Amino acid sequence: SQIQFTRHASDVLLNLNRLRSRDILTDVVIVVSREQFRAHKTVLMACSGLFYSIFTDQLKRNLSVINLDPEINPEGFNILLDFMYTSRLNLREGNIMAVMATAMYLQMEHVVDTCRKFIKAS
Amino acid sequence: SQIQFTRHASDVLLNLNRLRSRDILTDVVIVVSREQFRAHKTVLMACSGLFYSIFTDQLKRNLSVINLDPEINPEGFNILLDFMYTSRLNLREGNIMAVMATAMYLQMEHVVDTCRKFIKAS
Ligand SMILES: O=C(Cn1ccc2c(=O)[nH]c(N3CCC(Cc4ccccc4)CC3)nc21)Nc1ccncc1Cl
Ligand SMILES: O=C(Cn1ccc2c(=O)[nH]c(N3CCC(Cc4ccccc4)CC3)nc21)Nc1ccncc1Cl
Repeated sequence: SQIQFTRHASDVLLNLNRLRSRDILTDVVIVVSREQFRAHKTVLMACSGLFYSIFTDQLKRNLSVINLDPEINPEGFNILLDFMYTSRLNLREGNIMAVMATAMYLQMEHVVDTCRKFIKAS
Repeated sequence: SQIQFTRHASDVLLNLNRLRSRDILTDVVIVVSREQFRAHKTVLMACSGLFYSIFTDQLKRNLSVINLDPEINPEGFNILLDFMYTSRLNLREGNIMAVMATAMYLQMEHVVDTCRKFIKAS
């Protein structure tokens, strides 16, 4: 009973990543050792179980700075952060493990599973 | 060189609409005559030329209340607001005009064009 716009969701995600590229309405900085990454809490909740659980919590929802455990690999987080904003996963042999272990910490179950299927295909 | 996750963008949009259904991280109320609608500015910028232009403007970006012209049809705005959050357009013969004229006011060019193709198919 309703017309489906099959590329609207990808169009929207492209525009959210535009806004993040320009720092418009970003509302948190993620400290990953020496790196910082600004983002929209909503987009992070929408992609990670770690961030969903942190920010649904009234006690932590209005945080503007999140410090990840300094054991997180910054490249792995950047590749996953970009995945969140583009729906594209840069998996190389060269960083599969770092990405997997970072996607587990971030409670990104489907991405972790894709990494398991990635291993097999090696 | 990158694995494409073909439903990630739709999954994300579903979660943003969950958050809107629960009022998590909503940051504006849209007054349309007697109706109010809470939403995420980012999602509205990502879908409407009116809201993009209002909120990219540093002078208006931190508005928490937008009052639309009381000539806007509230049903038409609700159908378009829901489209923004689901990628589904409820076009009926019964409200095509109201939706079209509301999508023009909101600078939603593709939706307006779909309404023109909708007319033809009548
Ligand atoms: O789904 C995401 C974000 N995302 C994406 C993948 C993924 C993942 O693999 N795991 C989780 N978890 C957090 C909540 C989970 C189940 C749950 C659902 C509802 C209430 C309690 C628990 C378990 C772990 N989140 C994930 N966000 C989201 C979820 C629900 N409603 C709105 C949004 Cl925005
Ligand atoms: O595209 C949307 C939101 N959206 C969705 C459809 C649609 C539409 O049909 N028209 C406009 N207009 C606003 C800006 C337009 C061109 C422009 C682009 C860049 C700079 C100046 C002008 C003309 C009218 N927006 C639209 N948002 C968005 C756009 C760009 N970057 C980030 C985001 Cl979030």
